[PDB]
Amino acid sequence: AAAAAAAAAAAAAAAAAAAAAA
Amino acid sequence: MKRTFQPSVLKRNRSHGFRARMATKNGRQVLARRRAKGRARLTVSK
Amino acid sequence: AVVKCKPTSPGRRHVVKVVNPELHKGKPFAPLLEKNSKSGGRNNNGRITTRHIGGGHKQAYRIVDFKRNKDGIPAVVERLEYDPNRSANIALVLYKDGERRYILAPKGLKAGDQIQSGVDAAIKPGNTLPMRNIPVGSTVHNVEMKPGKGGQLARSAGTYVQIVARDGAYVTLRLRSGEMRKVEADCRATLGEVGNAEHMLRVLGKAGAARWRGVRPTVRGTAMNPVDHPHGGGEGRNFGKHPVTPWGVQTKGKKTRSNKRTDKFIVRRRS
Amino acid sequence: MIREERLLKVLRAPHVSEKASTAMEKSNTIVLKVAKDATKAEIKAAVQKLFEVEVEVVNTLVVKGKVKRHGQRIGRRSDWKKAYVTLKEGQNLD
RNA sequence: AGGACCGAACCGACUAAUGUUGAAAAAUUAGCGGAUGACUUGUGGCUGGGGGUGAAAGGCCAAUCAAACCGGGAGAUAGCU
RNA sequence: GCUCGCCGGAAGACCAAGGGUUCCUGUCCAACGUUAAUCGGGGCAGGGUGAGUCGACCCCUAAGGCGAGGCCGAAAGGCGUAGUCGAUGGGAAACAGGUUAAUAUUCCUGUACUUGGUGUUACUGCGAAGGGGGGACGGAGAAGGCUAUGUUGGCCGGGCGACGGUUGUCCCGGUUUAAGCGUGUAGGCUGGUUUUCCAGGCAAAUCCGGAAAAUCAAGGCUGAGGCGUGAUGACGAGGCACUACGGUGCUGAAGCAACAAAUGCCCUGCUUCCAGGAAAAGCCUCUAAGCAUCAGGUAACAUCAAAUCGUACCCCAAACCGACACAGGUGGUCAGGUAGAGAAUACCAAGGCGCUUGAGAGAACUCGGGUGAAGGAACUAGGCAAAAUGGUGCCGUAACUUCGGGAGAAGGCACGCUGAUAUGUAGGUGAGGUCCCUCGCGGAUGGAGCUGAAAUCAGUCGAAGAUACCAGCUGGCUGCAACUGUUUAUUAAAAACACAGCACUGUGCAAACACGAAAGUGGACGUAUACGGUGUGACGCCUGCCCGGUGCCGGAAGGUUAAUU
Ligand SMILES: [Mg+2]
Ligand SMILES: [Mg+2]
Ligand SMILES: [Mg+2]
Ligand SMILES: [Mg+2]
Ligand SMILES: [Mg+2]
Ligand SMILES: [Mg+2]
Ligand SMILES: [Mg+2]
Ligand SMILES: [Mg+2]
Ligand SMILES: [Mg+2]
Ligand SMILES: [Mg+2]
Ligand SMILES: [Mg+2]
Ligand SMILES: [Mg+2]
Ligand SMILES: [Mg+2]
Ligand SMILES: [Mg+2]
Ligand SMILES: [Mg+2]
Ligand SMILES: [Mg+2]
Ligand SMILES: [Mg+2]
Ligand SMILES: [Mg+2]
Ligand SMILES: [Mg+2]
Ligand SMILES: [Mg+2]
Ligand SMILES: [Mg+2]
Ligand SMILES: [Mg+2]
Ligand SMILES: [Mg+2]
Ligand SMILES: [Mg+2]
Ligand SMILES: [Mg+2]
Ligand SMILES: [Mg+2]
Ligand SMILES: [Mg+2]
Ligand SMILES: [Mg+2]
Ligand SMILES: [Mg+2]
Ligand SMILES: [Mg+2]
Ligand SMILES: [Mg+2]
Ligand SMILES: [Mg+2]
Ligand SMILES: [Mg+2]
Ligand SMILES: [Mg+2]
Ligand SMILES: [Mg+2]
Ligand SMILES: [Mg+2]
Ligand SMILES: [Mg+2]
Ligand SMILES: [Mg+2]
Ligand SMILES: [Mg+2]
Ligand SMILES: [Mg+2]
Ligand SMILES: [Mg+2]
Ligand SMILES: [Mg+2]
Ligand SMILES: [Mg+2]
Ligand SMILES: [Mg+2]
Ligand SMILES: [Mg+2]
Ligand SMILES: [Mg+2]
Ligand SMILES: [Mg+2]
Ligand SMILES: [Mg+2]
Ligand SMILES: [Mg+2]
Ligand SMILES: [Mg+2]
Ligand SMILES: [Mg+2]
Ligand SMILES: [Mg+2]
Ligand SMILES: [Mg+2]
Ligand SMILES: [Mg+2]
Ligand SMILES: [Mg+2]
Ligand SMILES: [Mg+2]
Ligand SMILES: [Mg+2]
Ligand SMILES: [Mg+2]
Ligand SMILES: [Mg+2]
Ligand SMILES: [Mg+2]
Ligand SMILES: [Mg+2]
Ligand SMILES: [Mg+2]
Ligand SMILES: [Mg+2]
Ligand SMILES: [Mg+2]
Ligand SMILES: [Mg+2]
Ligand SMILES: [Mg+2]
Ligand SMILES: [Mg+2]
Ligand SMILES: [Mg+2]
Ligand SMILES: [Mg+2]
Repeated sequence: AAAAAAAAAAAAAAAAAAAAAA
Repeated sequence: MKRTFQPSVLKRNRSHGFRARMATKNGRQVLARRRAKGRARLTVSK
Repeated sequence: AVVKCKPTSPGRRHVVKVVNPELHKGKPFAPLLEKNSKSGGRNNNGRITTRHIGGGHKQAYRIVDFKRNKDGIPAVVERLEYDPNRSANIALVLYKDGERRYILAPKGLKAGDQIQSGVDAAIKPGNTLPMRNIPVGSTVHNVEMKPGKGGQLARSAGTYVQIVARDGAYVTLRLRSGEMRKVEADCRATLGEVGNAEHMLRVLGKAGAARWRGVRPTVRGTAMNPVDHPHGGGEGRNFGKHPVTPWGVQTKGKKTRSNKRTDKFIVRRRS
Repeated sequence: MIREERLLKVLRAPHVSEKASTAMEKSNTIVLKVAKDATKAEIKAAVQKLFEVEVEVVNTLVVKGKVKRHGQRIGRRSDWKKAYVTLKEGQNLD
């Protein structure tokens, strides 16, 4: 047989505003 | 969670279907575009 | 009358109902009813053209005479009924030849008396006769403006309007808001005030009756965000501009009557 | 009355099955396979004047065909109306 | 009689641990509030983007919103990388 | 195949909107199942849905949509009239049993029902795009009779119990039977009937509505359930047998009573409150344009007919939406026993599944959990967490107030089991038998049987008697908003917002204002005790000074000035 090659999830910009430096 | 799309054909095929897109004006400017590429699944009739 | 209720709950502390016990329960006399549901202020074109209207209970528009077309003939009243649409109480009447109509209740109309719509009418609270033939000083409600259009003057639940003088084919009307309006002699009229005059004593009491009556919660200004109303925002409670409507017109005293059309009838406005 | 030209087109074949091989004897019924524009008139007049035999009453349904995959590309077999035809008391086909 | 109380289904999302390339791109567990009403809900019709709708948070209008998304002038332009 | 686990208002059955061969056998293992694989919702081959009654289509309308004309707009188009479209609602019908490996209210015996044209039988006012009665309607609680089911007894069949008893007051199993057709029922509704009249219902009306007059005690409507009939049939505990030992064929008794009882029926009813609770058609009915002794009309019955399409399968899921066989998300239908108030929860049945990686050892540590010497908040931002309280009956219960609450305030006591009051009463149901009866599904009447709490008193047992599950932490002094509510789906429920009450101001109805350039449309089929705009937010006491800035209101002698000239 064969198969596809998935990609490109909605990666949520990989972060919140975690580094609160103020 | 209730998702993005909870199906109901009884409204889907009258709010997207062929006679709906033939009744207005610019639906005849989408049916006048899908044949340029020549869509074999022309619209959302099953 | 003004029946008070007691603190049995949160909320139910400031209610006062008005009971006129002569009003019958049962059913409204069916062949003068039709259907008029509410569009919540939404016009035909889909937007909102008057705000805060939506919700409430399903109401049926009683066909009401505002013409009293059957002149000359006599009639007697049959019943008094609770109107759903206007705040007044309506009177289910019996014409002598067999029809039934619905007349707004004069303050003396107990269940059982008689009315004589016509130019030959008695001077009693309940009659109807054109305005050549009212003797002046009288208390007249249900007043038209044109010879047969329909009554649009003093038609509310507690109003009444005075005839003050005459001049020729014109007669001078002191309305409830106190605007002297000259009007033609043929415009239809009645005698006495209207019935449920203690309606302005009734207070609502809780938010429930506001939603039942139909009025939605009106959003006040100064807490709205400053894009969607000109009383906008500001981190805190700041207001210091001029008080305006949502569409730029300032409100508190600014005239927005925008006619030069019915100047030649209006004598003088109020204070 | 249906004309003979329209009558003669309405059949393809009888239909072999286990439920045919039970309905043949234990309830004496036959299993047609008719064209898609066939009503109970176009089979009640069609079992009669094509085998010169009689009929009690007719029944049908619209079988929807399966989904086949020849090679790797999809395929949809043609639908076909299956007719159940009950024969009267004292009847026997050829 | 009750925007009355206690408490189910149903809603709702307050507290805490777990879970955070988890089972789930917002949830499990254990406690919680409303629970004959300004409720909740089935299905169906209506509201178009400087517009709608909004108990009005600048929240929501298909997981995207201080102007949705799909083509186009688009090879916008970038004196900065 | 046997144990053992677990759900059982779900993890059960049937369907909905959804999906498109997943259902059933014959195979087949490469890929697919977070493994192996004979197995699979996987490939491959075949088999599988049946109707006058269920549903769609169809007859009729709501919200809206389309909308010739017409009105309006640079054009497309925009609303909008007559119409014709528009289910989630209104209108014909029917059920019980058997069957296949799969469907079946659809197939089969059984027995019923409707709706259309027909031909005849006697009857001879039908006629309508029109007239009226109807369909026809909200919310709450409260009862009254009732069954679906449940329990027990009587009965019938089997068994005398692997180990102390267990031919007895013992144990098991079963005891079901429908629509339809007559029965007019507990009750609910409402006074009927002709005589003549009549500014009315668009015209006419023999129909409504109204005016009388006579005249009667009674006309129907409306209906759940139970009995009848459906019923010699079907099923039916199980025995009777061979075969493909999977199945199936052939037989078959009892089929009663009482009490309990709904969130299901009457009920679309009643009472009563205010926020005052669709239309149209099928139908009932009256008439004109039209009529002819015709036609049509219901009074009969032999008929003839009543399509097309959906029908398999899963349906709170491994089959839908979430990219996955994912602790997720969705609506309606039916609720079994036992303690409880109960659809909660607990253990169970009928049915279902035991969760697609499993074995082994028992480290730190993580998570979910049980208990703890002594001390009790010392911990810490803060009692966050955990613990603890928890149920009814009865006693008892403050300052404070708008008199309602606070309050379930606080704190207490009682309770398991057996026997007696009473061999199970107080309470209900209620046949025996008279009794009268307008004789019926009637009652006057009476107690058999049946079920039936708590109480009290005595005794006994436990460390512990609401023992498990279940099931409020409570007071004290405070800010803040009156509160019930609701919002940042996906970090913020708050002191935010919103509310009723008030104050102003606008608005004379072609309103005022808003969307649309307009047509119109809302406001409103409303009329200043109404609507819009803004301000603050219940009530309680209260709301003082200033018109210079700023705006708004009126006033117009002068200064000031366009387009024109
Ligand atoms: Mg649309
Ligand atoms: Mg307002
Ligand atoms: Mg207000
Ligand atoms: Mg602005
Ligand atoms: Mg400030
Ligand atoms: Mg919420
Ligand atoms: Mg929160
Ligand atoms: Mg939870
Ligand atoms: Mg509650
Ligand atoms: Mg409550
Ligand atoms: Mg805000
Ligand atoms: Mg903001
Ligand atoms: Mg969004
Ligand atoms: Mg934009
Ligand atoms: Mg833009
Ligand atoms: Mg260009
Ligand atoms: Mg570029
Ligand atoms: Mg269990
Ligand atoms: Mg299931
Ligand atoms: Mg397949
Ligand atoms: Mg299979
Ligand atoms: Mg595998
Ligand atoms: Mg292997
Ligand atoms: Mg298999
Ligand atoms: Mg398969
Ligand atoms: Mg069929
Ligand atoms: Mg059949
Ligand atoms: Mg319409
Ligand atoms: Mg249109
Ligand atoms: Mg046109
Ligand atoms: Mg139609
Ligand atoms: Mg429907
Ligand atoms: Mg319908
Ligand atoms: Mg039908
Ligand atoms: Mg099946
Ligand atoms: Mg009619
Ligand atoms: Mg009700
Ligand atoms: Mg029963
Ligand atoms: Mg029974
Ligand atoms: Mg033994
Ligand atoms: Mg022994
Ligand atoms: Mg029966
Ligand atoms: Mg099925
Ligand atoms: Mg799932
Ligand atoms: Mg996902
Ligand atoms: Mg139970
Ligand atoms: Mg449970
Ligand atoms: Mg699994
Ligand atoms: Mg361990
Ligand atoms: Mg512990
Ligand atoms: Mg121990
Ligand atoms: Mg300790
Ligand atoms: Mg200790
Ligand atoms: Mg400390
Ligand atoms: Mg410390
Ligand atoms: Mg401290
Ligand atoms: Mg805590
Ligand atoms: Mg605990
Ligand atoms: Mg402070
Ligand atoms: Mg608050
Ligand atoms: Mg304040
Ligand atoms: Mg709250
Ligand atoms: Mg909300
Ligand atoms: Mg958040
Ligand atoms: Mg507000
Ligand atoms: Mg405020
Ligand atoms: Mg001034
Ligand atoms: Mg000023
Ligand atoms: Mg001025």
